[PDB]
Amino acid sequence: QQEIQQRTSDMLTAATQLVQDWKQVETQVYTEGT
Amino acid sequence: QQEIQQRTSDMLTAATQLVQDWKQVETQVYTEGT
Amino acid sequence: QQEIQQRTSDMLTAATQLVQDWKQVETQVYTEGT
Amino acid sequence: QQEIQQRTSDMLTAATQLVQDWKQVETQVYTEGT
Amino acid sequence: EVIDKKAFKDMTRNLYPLNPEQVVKLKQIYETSEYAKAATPGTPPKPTATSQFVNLSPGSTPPVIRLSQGFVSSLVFLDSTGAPWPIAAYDLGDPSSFNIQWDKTSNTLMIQATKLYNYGNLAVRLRGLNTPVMLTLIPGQKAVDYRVDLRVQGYGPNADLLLHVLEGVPPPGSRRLVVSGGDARAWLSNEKMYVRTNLTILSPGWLASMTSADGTHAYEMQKSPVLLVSWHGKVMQLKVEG
Amino acid sequence: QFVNLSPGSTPPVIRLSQGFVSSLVFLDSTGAPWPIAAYDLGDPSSFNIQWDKTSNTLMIQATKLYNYGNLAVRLRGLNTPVMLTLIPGQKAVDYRVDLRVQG
Amino acid sequence: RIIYYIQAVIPGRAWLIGSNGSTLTVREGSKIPGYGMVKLIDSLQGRILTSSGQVIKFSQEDS
Amino acid sequence: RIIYYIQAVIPGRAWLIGSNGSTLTVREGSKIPGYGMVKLIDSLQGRILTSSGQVIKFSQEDS
Amino acid sequence: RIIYYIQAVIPGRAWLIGSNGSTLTVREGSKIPGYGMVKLIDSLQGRILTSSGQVIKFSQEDS
Amino acid sequence: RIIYYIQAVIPGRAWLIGSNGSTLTVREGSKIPGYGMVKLIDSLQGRILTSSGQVIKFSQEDS
Repeated sequence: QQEIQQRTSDMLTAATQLVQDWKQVETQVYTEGT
Repeated sequence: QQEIQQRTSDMLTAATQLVQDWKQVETQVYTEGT
Repeated sequence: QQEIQQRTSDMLTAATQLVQDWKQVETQVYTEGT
Repeated sequence: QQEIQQRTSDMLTAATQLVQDWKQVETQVYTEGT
Repeated sequence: EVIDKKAFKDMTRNLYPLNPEQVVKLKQIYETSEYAKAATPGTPPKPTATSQFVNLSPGSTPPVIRLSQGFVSSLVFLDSTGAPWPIAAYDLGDPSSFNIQWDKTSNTLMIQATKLYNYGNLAVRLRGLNTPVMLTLIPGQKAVDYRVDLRVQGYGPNADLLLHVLEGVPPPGSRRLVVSGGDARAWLSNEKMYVRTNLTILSPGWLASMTSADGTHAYEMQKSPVLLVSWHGKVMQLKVEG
Repeated sequence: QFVNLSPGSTPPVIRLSQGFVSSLVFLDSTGAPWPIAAYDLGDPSSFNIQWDKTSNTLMIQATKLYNYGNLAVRLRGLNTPVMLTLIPGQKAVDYRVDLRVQG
Repeated sequence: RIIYYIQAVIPGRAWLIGSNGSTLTVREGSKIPGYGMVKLIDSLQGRILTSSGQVIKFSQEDS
Repeated sequence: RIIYYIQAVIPGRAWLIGSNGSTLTVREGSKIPGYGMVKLIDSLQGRILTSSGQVIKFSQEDS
Repeated sequence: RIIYYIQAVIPGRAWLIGSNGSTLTVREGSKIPGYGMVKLIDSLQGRILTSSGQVIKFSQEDS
Repeated sequence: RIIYYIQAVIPGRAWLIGSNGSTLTVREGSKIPGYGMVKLIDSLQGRILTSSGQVIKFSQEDS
């Protein structure tokens, strides 16, 4: 049952990545013309 | 029986993170237009 | 038995921090507009 | 008996701090405006 | 093949070590500690504002001012006629314990004390007076002076109720009355009662009347238990009692 | 609420919400706006007071959670100061305080 | 009878509003006109105890 | 009988205001007319003993 | 009668707009004519319980 | 009978365009007049079931 850490290690950074990508919210912009 | 401290340690760093968030609060912004 | 000394130490540190917060008092501000 | 010198030292430190406070006396100030 | 499922579950546990219920209760004890560290020392003082007529006698006692911890006290100088009288000069003992924001030509002073139980004195010189004025002040009482109106025995260089009852301020020493079928607030103070409503009275005749900008009616009236009121073609009788 | 300027009158109080705008306005007997001349505040860290220098409204937020404060305002036509006090953290946030004055 | 509503409540002091509009403040040891002796003031839960057997609370519109 | 209330109070000195607007400051051993002497002047809790046994405190309204 | 739709829902308060046009905001303990006493408020799922048992919800077409 | 076509389909929300020219965005649980009730939403393959057994899709030659 020593294989648990191996699936733990493979998934962890992938788990840690998309949260910041989910935290990636960007501002609105506004443009005019003349 | 000794799994408390490792459960405690990361919980404190998690607790230290959130206690910063509720502590700080930014100001307002007053706008004037013409 | 040393937990008494430990709790005394960190309670002392927290108490010093909060009484440092207690002794702060700032000054008034006056604003004049025309 | 052997703890007297320990109980003297904390009694020494704050009292030495204490004698500065009643030594501190500031000066009179004056404001003139028309 | 459920090894990945167990790994996903326990890595969710390791990613988020806190229960959401624990998050809620940690927030609860957080603001509880905030309330504890924002608690008040003892019972709070009573906020009071006072007026006082000062004494220029060479044997009288100078007045004593209660000082609040950090809260501004406004001390306003007026003469015998109550006209404004700005101060030529001012000086305070122990400048660290108190704050001053003094406008250049006002007859007012704003004072913010800093230390908890240390008392001091203040001396001013008036603009139209040779005589200087000295007060004393102690902090940390159970009554805190928001505004002290000081009046000078000497003379300075310089020497209504209908509005109040239309705005909604009853006269002092007045009581309410019971009116049958009428939307009138009635105050009886000095045997000439004041009536506040939206109606136009018809029978006894107004002695003094005010009609507002919004359109309410205030009348003065002698004591009589029966009135006749006309309202837009309707006629009725009102009983006023107590 | 009406502001009573009697010497023994009880000063007004304002319930506050942290991080939220409190709208303090001043009104006279006719209902005209009375412009604000000058003001003074102790403990400026707890309260941010945006104020246009010729306006008559105050849009103030409170920084702390359970720290009551006071406020002083002197008007254009009045030699008498107006003092108020405010307390944060209540069960009803005063979204608007219309201070009706006597004069 | 004049009914008061809780407006401002701190530890120690409390503020009520009279039925005629006369708002006021009170503490633990004081005499309330129209209700007698002020029994207890709680900073939490919005409860004021009286010697008249009355627990003054917030208004329903003020809550 | 002019009634005195406490206007100001420190350890040692005390300040009293009577009914007519007169005010004065009292030490421990002092002559107060109508009341005699002062036995205790408790700076805490706003309580003052008199030689007649009378307990001088603040006003109820001005407390 | 007069029909209320939820517009703002949070844990602790709820904003309800009547079919008459006016609106109100409520807590757990508040009295609403036409429904009685609020029993429970659920922040998710749009569920608010009454003394009459009627579940206050969003509008059916407006959700 | 107005023929409804699928305009935009995501999990949660659905945009269905009728043959009358009007389209509607609806949630999962909503009663469609003239077709009945949509019980499930399948984002794959653009299939929407109704309570009267019919299936809303895109157009055969306009999709």
